[PDB]
Amino acid sequence: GSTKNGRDSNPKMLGVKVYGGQTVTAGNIIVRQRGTEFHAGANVGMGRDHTLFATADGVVKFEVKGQFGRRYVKVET
Amino acid sequence: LKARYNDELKAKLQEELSIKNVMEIPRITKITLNMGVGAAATDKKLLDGAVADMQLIAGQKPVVTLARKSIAGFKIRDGWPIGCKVTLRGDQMYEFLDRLISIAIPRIRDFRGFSAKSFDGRGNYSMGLKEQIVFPEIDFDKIDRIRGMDITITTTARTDDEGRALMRAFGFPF
Amino acid sequence: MLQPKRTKFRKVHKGRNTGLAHRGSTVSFGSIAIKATERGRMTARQIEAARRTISRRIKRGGKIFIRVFPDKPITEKPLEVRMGNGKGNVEYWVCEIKPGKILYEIEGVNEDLAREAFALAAAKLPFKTTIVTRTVM
Amino acid sequence: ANFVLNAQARAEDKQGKGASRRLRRESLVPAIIYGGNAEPVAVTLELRELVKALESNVFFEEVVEIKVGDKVENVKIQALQRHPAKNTPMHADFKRA
Amino acid sequence: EKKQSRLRRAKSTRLHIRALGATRLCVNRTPRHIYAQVISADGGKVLAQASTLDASLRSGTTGNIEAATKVGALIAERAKAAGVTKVAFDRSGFKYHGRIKALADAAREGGLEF
RNA sequence: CGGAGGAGUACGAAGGUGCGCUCAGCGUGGUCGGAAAUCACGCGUAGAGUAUAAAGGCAAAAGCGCGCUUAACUGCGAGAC
RNA sequence: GCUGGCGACCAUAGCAAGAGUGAACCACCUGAUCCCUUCCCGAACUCAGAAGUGAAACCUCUUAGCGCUGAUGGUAGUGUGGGAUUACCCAUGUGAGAGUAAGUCAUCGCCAGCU
Repeated sequence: GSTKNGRDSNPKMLGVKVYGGQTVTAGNIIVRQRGTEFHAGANVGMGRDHTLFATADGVVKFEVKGQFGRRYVKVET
Repeated sequence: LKARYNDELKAKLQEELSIKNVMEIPRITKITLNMGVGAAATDKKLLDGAVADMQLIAGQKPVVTLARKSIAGFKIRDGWPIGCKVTLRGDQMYEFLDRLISIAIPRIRDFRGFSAKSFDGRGNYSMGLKEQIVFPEIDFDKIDRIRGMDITITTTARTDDEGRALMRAFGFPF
Repeated sequence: MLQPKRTKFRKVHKGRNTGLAHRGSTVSFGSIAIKATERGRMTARQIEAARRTISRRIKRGGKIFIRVFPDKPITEKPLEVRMGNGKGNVEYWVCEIKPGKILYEIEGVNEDLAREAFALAAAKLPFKTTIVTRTVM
Repeated sequence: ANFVLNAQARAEDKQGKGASRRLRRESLVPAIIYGGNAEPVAVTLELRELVKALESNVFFEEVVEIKVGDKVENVKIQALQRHPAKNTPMHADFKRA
Repeated sequence: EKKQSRLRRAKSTRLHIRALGATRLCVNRTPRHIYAQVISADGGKVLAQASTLDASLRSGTTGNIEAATKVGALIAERAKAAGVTKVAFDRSGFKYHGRIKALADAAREGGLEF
């Protein structure tokens, strides 16, 4: 006979692009994510596809905050 | 009832139940009269007649009740109304109660039919009235099929004994 | 023949059997237990044969507790078939046995009869066995 | 009174996976004593003595005396770890009584 | 609870003002009194305050539109004294109606732009 | 030619904005309505929902409703994947 | 010392059980004239005053009944070199999860008011 499987989708290259302690410029993308695994803090904007980008020049920092305990990424000038 | 309650009913009820604070006297908060027009989709005008008749009995414009979800056994689904309700508080409810105790009891075929039991246990009383007659409106002419109704009286009574005492003070037949 | 009533997936990966059995090595539902000392695979028919031998020889004078359940399907290609063209079909179910895993417990029978019955049962298993008893600590 | 286990001193160089395996090869069992009014003490015991004590049922309920040099600690057996297959004792936890 | 519902209603506006990082003009209303406070973007400093509990307006009713207008004028004066010119209004979950509109209009007349 | 599922659409509102609201599940009484039809209170808790397969998400809800509307614009575009 | 608002963290901070305050604040409470509100209801939103109370609710004090935090030691795993091949042993570096002893009724800033 034959098999009904044998299909897959092309890769999407998701994940973190700039790690904590690094330097960024305004407009640099920091996180590529399907959902909001990370949220935006100061000087970080969110795109329509949930991408996180930097709106200011500085140093990236990750943190855990809030009652929900969700993770935030921000830029320090 | 109107004033008679405020002037003496809480007074005697306090003297009888022995509650320390003047805020603990049970008070009748609201009464809601509701009914579902089952299988309304079949005809689609019994609901329109029912809203008119229940507006006649109670002087408040009603709100038609929509369902959520759909049941395979029944014909009902979310998007179309299936019942109607109206809630009375303050002057409207107190005059509704006065007209009820005044004329509804004589018209009902069986006196004392209401039962001390069936209380919800939280101080609220549910009653079912059969047929739209036993109320002040036009006669059987110019009015559609006979319809029942449910009346729920929600009060502030903490316990069933307090609620029963409040009904006894009010004058409910049973 | 024990087999799961329902399953999410019909076919599973082969995997690898390693490590020891730190869980399930303690007698907890009876007095005297038979425990494996090496690793391997135990089939449903082997489980049934061992249980039947033990029950017959103890003459249903006590209670047997079975602590192995086959929940891993195994597939084989039918025969006369070349390599490729998808995975094979399920033919039987097995359970992974790690050293230290308890297989059967007996409660309510005397030590001599229980041990002798376990000796009969061991002749049907594909791996070495040993006998243990309840202990305080 | 009933049980006086003779223990040694188990130090930092003797702690760790490699040291523990070496000790068990030399037929010794690492053990820990933890209780109030003092910090935990790591010691080593003899497998034959531990096995002999474990057989008795009163060993679990009675108080035991652990002797390390001049010091004597009155404790009770709190936990025991056994090899899953061979069943040999491997580690012991004692609580000061 | 009514207080919980109002706080839930006000949370979105408070978070948006926090994100925009602008000076905040908060107002609280009770059956007897109305209060206004000006707070910096960081949220740890209070630049100015006004209320009906002050000596000037205590003798009055303190819970009406006239008191709200007086409080608005006073808070605007204190904002001018402190040097704050641009603020973001925060209705704090109350409907922008009645005494709160009166206070906002009084502050706008005083000179705060919002 | 390994193991499992979906796609070749839909929507002038199912878009935008201001405002407002949280699901579902059970325990008690009530009409021809009962396992399951509408309605009151109380308990525990997100298992509801998100046009569609699954994954990652969703309280300032991204879930739900109302009024007004066309940013479902034109010229571009630092910077980055 | 007590109350209200705005902030920093989100259980060592919560749930549950017991107890207390209104002189000031807070809440309930009166009425539906005026502004405004109900897919019907001043029930909620909103306005005018204060008749009464701390009943409900907010706030504050005790605990360990839950929940939560949580060692030491050992065990599993693992990079490099060597040995062996049912997946393990040695040297060196590293080191959980679960469980145990133990701990837990939080804490810190800005503004206004009262005896």
